[PDB]
Amino acid sequence: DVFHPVRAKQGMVASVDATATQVGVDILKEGGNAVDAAVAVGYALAVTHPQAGNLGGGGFMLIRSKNGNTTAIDFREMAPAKATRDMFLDDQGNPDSKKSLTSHLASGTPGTVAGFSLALDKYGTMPLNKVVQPAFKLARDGFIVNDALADDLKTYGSEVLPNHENSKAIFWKEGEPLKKGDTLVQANLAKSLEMIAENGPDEFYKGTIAEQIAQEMQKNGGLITKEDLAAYKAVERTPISGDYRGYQVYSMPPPSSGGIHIVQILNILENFDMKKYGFGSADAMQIMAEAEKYAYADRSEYLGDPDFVKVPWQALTNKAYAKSIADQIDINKAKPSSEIRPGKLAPYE
Amino acid sequence: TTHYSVVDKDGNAVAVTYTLNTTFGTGIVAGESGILLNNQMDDFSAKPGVPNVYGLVGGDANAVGPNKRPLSSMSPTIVVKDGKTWLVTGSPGGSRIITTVLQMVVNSIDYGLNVAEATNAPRFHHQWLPDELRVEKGFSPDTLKLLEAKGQKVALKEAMGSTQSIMVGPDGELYGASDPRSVDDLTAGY
Ligand SMILES: *[P@@](=O)(CC[C@H](N)C(=O)O)O[C@H](CC)C(=O)NCC(=O)O
Ligand SMILES: [Ca+2]
Repeated sequence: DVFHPVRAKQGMVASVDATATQVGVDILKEGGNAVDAAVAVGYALAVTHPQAGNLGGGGFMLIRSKNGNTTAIDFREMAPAKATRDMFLDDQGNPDSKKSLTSHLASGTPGTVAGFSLALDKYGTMPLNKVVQPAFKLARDGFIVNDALADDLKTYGSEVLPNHENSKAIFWKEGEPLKKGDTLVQANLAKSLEMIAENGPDEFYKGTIAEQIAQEMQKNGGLITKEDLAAYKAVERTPISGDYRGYQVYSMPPPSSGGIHIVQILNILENFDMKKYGFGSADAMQIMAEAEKYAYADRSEYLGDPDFVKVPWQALTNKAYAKSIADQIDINKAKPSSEIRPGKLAPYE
Repeated sequence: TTHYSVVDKDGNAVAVTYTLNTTFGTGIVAGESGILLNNQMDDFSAKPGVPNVYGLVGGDANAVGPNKRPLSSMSPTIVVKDGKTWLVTGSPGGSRIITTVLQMVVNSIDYGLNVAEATNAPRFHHQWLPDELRVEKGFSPDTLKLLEAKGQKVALKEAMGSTQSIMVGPDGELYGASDPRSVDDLTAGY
């Protein structure tokens, strides 16, 4: 082989950040299960990977126990109760990307703290304070800024972080983004972490953190209120899954589109001898590119929050529907997207 | 967005993808909390038929609404082989999450690649709109010539994704890989 996996006999963590990975490995070594370590990694990334690790965002967790039980945790943000259909349109009716990306109106009610506590309480074995402690120390005592963080602060952080006084106070230094080798201490985040560890997730959704989010919003024309934060909940949902050549594939259901379209595309590809074409062959890339077109077309029409709209997930993951798509794929002639519309699902409902 | 994967000594597995949406989200810290605020609301469809920051489009199903969860592309994924957890994977990439994770699955099952081989292999992506076959560096010019002759509109663009993956061998041994596209990451165990 040219490329070699890392190998371990007992437990393993893979993450975007060396410090967070080592946090997770240490939790496993101390006796925590995979959920315990996953929550510790998620809290550590909220300190060491502020690009994306977070307390003020949201996401999804797929859990599969040793006994085969497979489940999904939806801790996607909820739009504020005051959010409206046309809130991002300018006076001419055209979407304003500044409003949906850089203003206080851009934020949904964060779900990460709720999601981690739902998973930890039901499927973990350690108390929240114990899985938050590594992150707390990293926030309180600091860590060295590496290449990844320095580069992201300079490239992406420069566009937003210095435009807010409280952000600039944390991530900027001497008029510049923190540089590689600098130490990043996050005392306010450490206090927030310490309060979650002591009082539990309600510190975020009903305590001092919730007040700080609500005031930040109320002071700057944002919409998240304390009612929003008190009403947030993470939701355990049934995974979306399929069968590909006798392998079973589990992924996230709505409000993610991911599981549906991964399963749909695999269903399409299953009709072709992918192994025979081989990686990097024009034939394999042709078939996959074409199959992907139909799924993203379906994505644009049928996918949304399942608590608000009925998602036809059965039809979309139906192998007969996938077969009707595979029969349209010409391995020698790509079909323009202008000739691709969302599929007719009625015969597959 | 960032993805991580965990497998413990008992064979329990977890895959987490979570995010502020864009890098640092809004860049707005909430007061004296030290917590950066997401810009997840851009994952709604702001107006039917108008693309968001990832080129994704929508209509009524993914319109903004009160208390609604905006549609995500995040795909923490577990593949089962012979009844057992076999591949744990996932990735950031907005719209490209679906195809990046897809390629991890295809690479593992169809091409028999080990988890590091599957991770380091180049990636391509087509999301209907815009109508272009997005590719990374690393595909043969001979192969790219055939695709354009087939009618694909090949577009060389930025590297896609950051898979963080664990494969479980039959004996219960663990194999992992971090993405070459991301520096300062780590897969480690004991
Ligand atoms: P994420 O993948 C955005 C996820 C969406 N909000 C969703 O929920 O689907 O964002 C990162 C950071 C901008 C990204 O787009 N790319 C990094 C990469 O992996 O290529
Ligand atoms: Ca790497």
